[PDB]
Amino acid sequence: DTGCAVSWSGKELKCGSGIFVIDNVHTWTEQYKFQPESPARLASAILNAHEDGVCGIRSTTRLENIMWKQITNELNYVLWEGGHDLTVVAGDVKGVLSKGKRALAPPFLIDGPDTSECPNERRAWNFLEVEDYGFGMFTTNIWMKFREGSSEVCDHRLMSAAIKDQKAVHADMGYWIESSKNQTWQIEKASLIEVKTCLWPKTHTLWSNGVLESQMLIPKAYAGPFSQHNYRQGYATQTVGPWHLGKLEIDFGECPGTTVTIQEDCDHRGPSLRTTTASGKLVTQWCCRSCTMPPLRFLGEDGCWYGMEIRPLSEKEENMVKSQVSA
Amino acid sequence: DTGCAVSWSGKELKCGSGIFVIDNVHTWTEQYKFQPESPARLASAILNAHEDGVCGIRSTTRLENIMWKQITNELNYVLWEGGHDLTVVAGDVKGVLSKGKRALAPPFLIDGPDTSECPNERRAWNFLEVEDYGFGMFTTNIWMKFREGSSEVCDHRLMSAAIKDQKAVHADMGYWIESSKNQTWQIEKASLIEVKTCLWPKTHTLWSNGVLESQMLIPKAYAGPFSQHNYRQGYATQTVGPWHLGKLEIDFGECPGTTVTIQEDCDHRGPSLRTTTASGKLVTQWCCRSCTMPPLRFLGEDGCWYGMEIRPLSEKEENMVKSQVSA
Amino acid sequence: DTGCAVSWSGKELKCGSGIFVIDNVHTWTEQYKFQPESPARLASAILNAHEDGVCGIRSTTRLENIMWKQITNELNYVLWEGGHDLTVVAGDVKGVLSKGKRALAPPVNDLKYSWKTWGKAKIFTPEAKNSTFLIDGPDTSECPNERRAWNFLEVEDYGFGMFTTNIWMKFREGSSEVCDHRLMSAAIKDQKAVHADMGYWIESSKNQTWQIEKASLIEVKTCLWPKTHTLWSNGVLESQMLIPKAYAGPFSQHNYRQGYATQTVGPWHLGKLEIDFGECPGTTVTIQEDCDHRGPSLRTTTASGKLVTQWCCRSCTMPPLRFLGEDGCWYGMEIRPLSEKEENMVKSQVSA
Amino acid sequence: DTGCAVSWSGKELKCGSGIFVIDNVHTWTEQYKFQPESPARLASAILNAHEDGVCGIRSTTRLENIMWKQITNELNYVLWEGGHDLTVVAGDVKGVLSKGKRALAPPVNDLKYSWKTWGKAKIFTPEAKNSTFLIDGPDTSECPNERRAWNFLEVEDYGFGMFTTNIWMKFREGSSEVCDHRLMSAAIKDQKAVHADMGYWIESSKNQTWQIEKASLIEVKTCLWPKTHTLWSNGVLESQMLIPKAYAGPFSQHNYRQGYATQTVGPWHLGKLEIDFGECPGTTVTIQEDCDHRGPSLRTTTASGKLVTQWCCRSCTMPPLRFLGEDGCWYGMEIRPLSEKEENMVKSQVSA
Amino acid sequence: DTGCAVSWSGKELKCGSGIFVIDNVHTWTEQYKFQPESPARLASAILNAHEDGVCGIRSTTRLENIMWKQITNELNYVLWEGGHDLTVVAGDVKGVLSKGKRALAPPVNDLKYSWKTWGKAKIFTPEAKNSTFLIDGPDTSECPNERRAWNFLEVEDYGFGMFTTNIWMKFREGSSEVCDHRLMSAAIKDQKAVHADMGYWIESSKNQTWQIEKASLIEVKTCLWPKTHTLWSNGVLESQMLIPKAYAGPFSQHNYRQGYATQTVGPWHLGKLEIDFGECPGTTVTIQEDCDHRGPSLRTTTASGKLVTQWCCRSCTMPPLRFLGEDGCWYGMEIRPLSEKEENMVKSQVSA
Amino acid sequence: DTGCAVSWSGKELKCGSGIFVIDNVHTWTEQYKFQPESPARLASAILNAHEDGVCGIRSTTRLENIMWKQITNELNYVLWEGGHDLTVVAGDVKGVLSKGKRALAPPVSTFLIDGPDTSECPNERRAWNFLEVEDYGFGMFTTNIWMKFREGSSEVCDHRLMSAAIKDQKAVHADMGYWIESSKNQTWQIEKASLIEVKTCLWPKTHTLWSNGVLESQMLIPKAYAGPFSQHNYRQGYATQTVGPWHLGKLEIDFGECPGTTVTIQEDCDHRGPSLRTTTASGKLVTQWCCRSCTMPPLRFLGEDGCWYGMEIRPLSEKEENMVKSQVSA
Repeated sequence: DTGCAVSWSGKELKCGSGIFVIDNVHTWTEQYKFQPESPARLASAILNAHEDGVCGIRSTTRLENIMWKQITNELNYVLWEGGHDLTVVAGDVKGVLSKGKRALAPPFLIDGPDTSECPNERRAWNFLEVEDYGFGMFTTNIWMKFREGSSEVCDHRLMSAAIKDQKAVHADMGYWIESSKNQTWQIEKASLIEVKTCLWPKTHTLWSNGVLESQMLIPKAYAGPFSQHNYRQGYATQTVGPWHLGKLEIDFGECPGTTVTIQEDCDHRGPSLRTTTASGKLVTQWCCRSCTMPPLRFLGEDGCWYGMEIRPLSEKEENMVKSQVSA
Repeated sequence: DTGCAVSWSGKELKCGSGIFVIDNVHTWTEQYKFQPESPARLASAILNAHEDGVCGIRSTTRLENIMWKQITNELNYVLWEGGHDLTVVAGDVKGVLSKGKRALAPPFLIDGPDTSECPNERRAWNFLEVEDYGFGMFTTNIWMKFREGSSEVCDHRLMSAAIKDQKAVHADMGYWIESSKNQTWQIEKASLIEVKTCLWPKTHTLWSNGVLESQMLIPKAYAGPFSQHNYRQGYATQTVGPWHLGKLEIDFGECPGTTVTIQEDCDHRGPSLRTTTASGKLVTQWCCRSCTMPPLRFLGEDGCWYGMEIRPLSEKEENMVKSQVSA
Repeated sequence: DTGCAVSWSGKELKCGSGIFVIDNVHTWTEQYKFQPESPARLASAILNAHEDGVCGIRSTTRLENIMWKQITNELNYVLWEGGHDLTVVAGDVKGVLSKGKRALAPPVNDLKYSWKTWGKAKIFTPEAKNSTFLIDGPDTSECPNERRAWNFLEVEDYGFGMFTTNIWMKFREGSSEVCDHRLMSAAIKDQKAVHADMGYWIESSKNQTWQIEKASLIEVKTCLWPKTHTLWSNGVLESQMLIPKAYAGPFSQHNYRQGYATQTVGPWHLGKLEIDFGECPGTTVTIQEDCDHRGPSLRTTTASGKLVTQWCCRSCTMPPLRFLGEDGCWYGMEIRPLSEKEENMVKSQVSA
Repeated sequence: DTGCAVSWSGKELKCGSGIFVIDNVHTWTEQYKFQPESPARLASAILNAHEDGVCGIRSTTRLENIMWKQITNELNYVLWEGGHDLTVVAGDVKGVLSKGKRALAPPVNDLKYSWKTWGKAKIFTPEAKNSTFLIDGPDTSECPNERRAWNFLEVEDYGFGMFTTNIWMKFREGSSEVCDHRLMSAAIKDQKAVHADMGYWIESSKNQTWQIEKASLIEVKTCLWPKTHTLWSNGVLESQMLIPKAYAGPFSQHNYRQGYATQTVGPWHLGKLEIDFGECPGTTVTIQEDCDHRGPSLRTTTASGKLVTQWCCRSCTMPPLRFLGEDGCWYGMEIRPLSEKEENMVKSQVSA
Repeated sequence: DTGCAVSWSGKELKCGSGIFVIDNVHTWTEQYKFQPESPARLASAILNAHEDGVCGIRSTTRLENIMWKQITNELNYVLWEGGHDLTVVAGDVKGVLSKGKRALAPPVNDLKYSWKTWGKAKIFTPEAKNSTFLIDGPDTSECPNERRAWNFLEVEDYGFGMFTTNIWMKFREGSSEVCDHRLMSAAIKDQKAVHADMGYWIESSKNQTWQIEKASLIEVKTCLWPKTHTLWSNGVLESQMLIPKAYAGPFSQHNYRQGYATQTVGPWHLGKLEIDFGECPGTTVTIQEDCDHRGPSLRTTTASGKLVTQWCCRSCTMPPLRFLGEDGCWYGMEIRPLSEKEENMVKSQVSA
Repeated sequence: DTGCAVSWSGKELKCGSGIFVIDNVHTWTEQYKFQPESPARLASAILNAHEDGVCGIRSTTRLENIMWKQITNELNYVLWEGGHDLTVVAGDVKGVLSKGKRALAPPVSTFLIDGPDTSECPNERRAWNFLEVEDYGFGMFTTNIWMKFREGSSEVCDHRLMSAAIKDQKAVHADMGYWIESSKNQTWQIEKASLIEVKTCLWPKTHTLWSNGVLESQMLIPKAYAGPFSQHNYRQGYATQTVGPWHLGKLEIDFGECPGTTVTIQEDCDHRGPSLRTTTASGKLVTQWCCRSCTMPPLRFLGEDGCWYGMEIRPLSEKEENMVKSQVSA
């Protein structure tokens, strides 16, 4: 990568050759697009998979559900060409991109809700692999292929990680986790356009030694890096965080029109709650036992949430908005 | 770091925001210049250390030596204005940058050849740290300051690391260690302008878990990353390599006129040997027990060196140039 | 601003930090995009304005009309799903951006809507309810400018990117007639000045005297240029500004040309304009003391289509003031026709 | 100025053509070089001035003093080659760049010389004495400032390059107290303004109000800032400008800070300065009504070497105004010491 | 052209002022875009030409075909609103851009209209009435090339921008068979030469001799390369230019190769080409004295898919000349096959 | 080359790959440095040249004189170790770079390197144009060029250091010491020229634009002074300037009026003749000149010692006997 870039402070301009890790969540251009292996090959894979007894697939990335929705009509036309008694529908997914326990062997509900006629316990998932990139400036494709065997680790050809001076980052096409040092290394921001379930490979992780699986702010089950940069002092793993929203924004600030204070006689740690009631009233009193300020805050689409270690003070959690993931 | 950069393939020009890790071991111009604090503090500290029982300092990087040789005259002038009987001699660096055992506290031969009159056990080392960065495009300055404590770890504000697709790198002002994926994550090349002895911080290290201190080609003693990218198949730690040459260019290949054949029977592991004898005869046949081709190849001021596994089968060790470092 | 540039003469390349004032009229890229607050806030504000008696909205910038046009459908959908009797109609801007006399107050106790962003699956509400909130359009009598809202938005931050960048707007806390200062700029260096804006680009230079030389106007505003963004704004007479103060002209002495006065009755009814000093194709102007006084601006092509060749001014300076538009070529108030019977020529529609 | 730049937030990359005002105090490269008229013309002008009664020259900028300390040997050689008694002496700048009251006129009857460029390793003509021409130097009585030449050079054109660039000078056609406008700049955009020249950098910003925030001065001048290069020049009161009008301070309302008045007795004798708002290391300032009136600026350390810890202000606004000089840290004219006593401290060496 | 560039070896960086000849064939994204004069003028010219016998237009470059195809709608709008019946159809280009014998003359009068730009006031214009003005298209017989316009436009000036720039075209005053010099380039430095164009990129180099090394054509013109833009244009024989003069080949000694002559019967019917010296995949070429005479170029693969492997040349110098078209890999006129015979293989459509 | 550049009008910023011809007279950096082969080969070559008659050498470019000055000291402390009685004497360049009729050969009572015109070692026994480039250094803040011996005699300048480019309506013929600019204003003709030195070799025709149909009596810069053999080297109304102020060295050819002087077009004037200066020997300015069939603005030569006119512009209100003329071979 040969080019120039101004520093974060904006007082120097440096040119040379190296590795340039670019934010792909804020693309500055058109979003990437996946390309299938072959039109007929995917049809044969679907045929022999449904012969093997699978009722569809689950998308691992939000850039693959788009491809499936694009090519479902052509695939169904190819199916009807051979007189096959099978139908494929490309649904939509909002929230966590749930994990399927099956795969797609090389040579039928796609995505959608938690249908009881096709449980996730036998639906294919995480069977693609990048093999080429291409060219272009305002638009670039991605050519995908099949995976040879079982793997629950996210594809590493779309990921990145870098550190320089006092600022690290763990980036892929749907995640952007930022870290910085102010007397200690801790996470400061995290922009999530999707919620995955595959594992972050340890070959693309900084500071991967001596990490407890309970200290990671982003849980290991939600493609959180196995790093000590994925850590905030005074908090624990947000297993029951508002991960059902889909798009999230992890920030350490204050939700508008609300105050948080530190009290020793506070409630314990449990499911996360929203700063608004079931009807639309605003709660303005919260407290934590041992948290550090500013408090953890998930800026969702429907409102503004807090972490698992923060509890309301002028409201009762019996009648509030509470996270729906393993409550 | 906002800017634009052309990709490795050269068919794509991508612009955006992120982190740009640039090669300083190979930059168009001298990009950085260490700048001291003041001629007063750096004279009172030197004097107080002199009555404290030290006889000099060892430089940690090859820019600190230039910094000392650029202000030794001002230090002498200030000290002589202070009315004392102390003289600082700003020497040079010969090969490896050995470490001292003392330090300078914030409120006299410097560098030079190893002299028993002023041993390393009575000498300071690694007492400076980065305070801020400067402005500019070609002649940026870096500001130094004293360390409150003591540490064997290198300064983390001068180091970097990045990974994208299948390409890793660990970089600082004098190191450029590249890695790549070809059926395995293993080292590809290295370019060492200097040879340090501090420890690479684990906050700037990719893939830091499950690492044994016997597989890293660059030893932990000589500031080699504690990473699994610092690895090559069939080799081990190069503790008796040509680290006395200073500048080095590690690469995998074959020097002209030579040939390596792998045979368990080959001589066991031993110190590295140059490809030319003292007279200048070109040895044209080597062997290794369990290495892997292409073989390890150190290139410096002496032309060609091989690793600790590539032994000569058509030559004896009676007249061979061997590594200066002893075990 | 950190970057590099090549000087006006083209023989130097300087890199550093400072302020870079870029021509946004000739953008080199795609235009900026105004992004409003939220479907719930705007719908509540419009509903409360209609309750108060506000009849409509007059746009302040040509970039705001596009935002209103793109959000009108979502506003109508929200106003219908809320169970209200109101429909929003967005027109088009033709000519001068007229000035309203009212404003929208910030909304309290906002309405209810699903998302926070703009753009989702919706339905087309029927054009009905017998109560319309007109946005822009022609000058009518059922909805006069005395009951229309004007200049009630302001920037709260900028976006990111190089080709397409978004600008996020909010509500003004008070009421003012001054243009928003977060979209304006001005610079001077050596012997060249500029007063920039999103739709204004006034150029000035020194040739034995500081005076205006060029002006590109892709819109005709009616707010006031803030004096914090004005160069050389002391001892300024309102009768000498080439661009009138009532059309967002800078209150500066760089907005001046020798021999000319304020162009109050110029061809401002066109919208887009290109002010420059030269000769229209096929015409000539001569200095004559017997020429009559100044009046409304006139076009060099009559209604039928013939060309007027001979012109003369009284005490103007050459080259003459010239306006370029889609209609044709115009002259300033001081240049008068000498050859074609001025009771036979097209004149400016601006009030005399 | 065609080029590319990134915004202050670093989130945008905007390319285009306009005016780029770059910092030259922190110039990222080598400084500009001033190139005079010619060895024959300067000698003629100096001889005519000496005949008229001008005893010396007082510089206006540091870049001109560097120019004068580079051509003295060639000027002396040219003077000696004509066969007349005069010796040119070049001094140094120590403090404020004072001002003279005479000037050098464009000389007719040019002297005799063959070369045009400067510098060919000439000989050192021995000082003839009995007649001297002093340039800069300490303030003496033999050649007082009332009989010195000042502000008689101006730019004619810039040079070329990226690192080393030359500026070509020429004699003025008259006498003026205003600084040369071809070395000055000013810009504003969004909520950031700046007034810049070759030795000044006055940055201003908006935070609930427009006021000065920083000022880097590597020289102290005495000419007047031209009002053609000044933003917001109306309604300016000379008693409210932070940087005084007598020290080339802009006649602008951006050159203003709330709670402070003009700093006429500030530490200008130092030369290089750094105006900032904050507390000097180890000191505290409290706003209490029982405080002394204004007075000369004082240093935080006594001449013995003791640091005064407590200071008090009457009606100013925090953070306090603070000057950064070569020797130490200074306060403004409103911050009075209550810990120590004024009479036992170092005050401003400038006259009241 | 002030800017910085990295040398050929990539180990350096140089900045300065001069002329930068940039490749417009492999340039990421399209960088230039033709702009016509006006809808009213073009329709008037079309009428005044159809009144004289002209029944179509042949394009000169492939950037003009795009302009014709994107502006052929407002022309029909003007013709339909004028009342006079005439329809314009814009086809595509096949192979070589053939040459016409007519030209559009500038209009004397004009047709009434209300716009000076393109992209407004169109419905469908649903009228043809068998009075067709055919722009480009296939080689028909109703309107032959002997009665069809060609090479009547020239560049007025260039536009502004970084990624896409507009080129403003205007009508020529007189007929000419030479290509427009204002869109061409040529540069030589050290041992590298190039003859650049909007669709041509011809490279030359020295390695013991000055001869062509690599050409890259995305179109095949028929005008003449001007000699003012040609390097080393003396002592040139028309029988030795590798690219023929009739195909806009430079009249230069850099357009030369040892052992080869003019390729008049080469594969010039493929449009895009890549002239190189080497072997098509899976073929061997040798030199034998008993080979037959010269002939048309032949593709390596028969229509059935038979890859001929044995080829020979009588006086050529290896590596052999080859063409890389869309269909397959070709050879030059001097390379005849030892296997098969020129009776059951595809020849070159170009013939006399 | 690969990079970005802003066009002449300043309205565009085009990036890509191609050939960038850069002005080397106005370098933006420090000038190139010639580097010889080795301190031993040159000594053998000069010794063998002095053996058979060659009494000296003449420089071809201004950059070769610098190299000879830098290397002569090492070349003279190598001539006494072998006992050979020969001491090389360096020198400076003033005026044109005169030609030589000999040439050193690759190696297997004084030597004069440049200087004034001395009958002790005439140009007919002086080597000239025997060095050529082998590779470059082309970058920032420093540049080096490595030279090597030339095989055969040649009167053509070394083509490695030359360039030429044309785009749109502007052409240029560049060099390490030449910068000739052409432009199209209703016709193609020369516009400017910045000769930091005057050479006497021939401009190669491989680096020349529009080389067909060229007359040797119309080239404004003569072909004997390394003028391009092109039709861009032409100005209407003027012929070849065989007798001009070439003895100055540095020149700047431009078209205009020298300060305080006026030139008109009348037919009652003297015919073509040597170029004259605008000031007399005493230093009195002349204000009236006239040309027979020239075109305006008039041809003007700018030197370090004054301002000159072309051969077709003669004075009228003064007598040429009191004027300083060009000191070249008429």
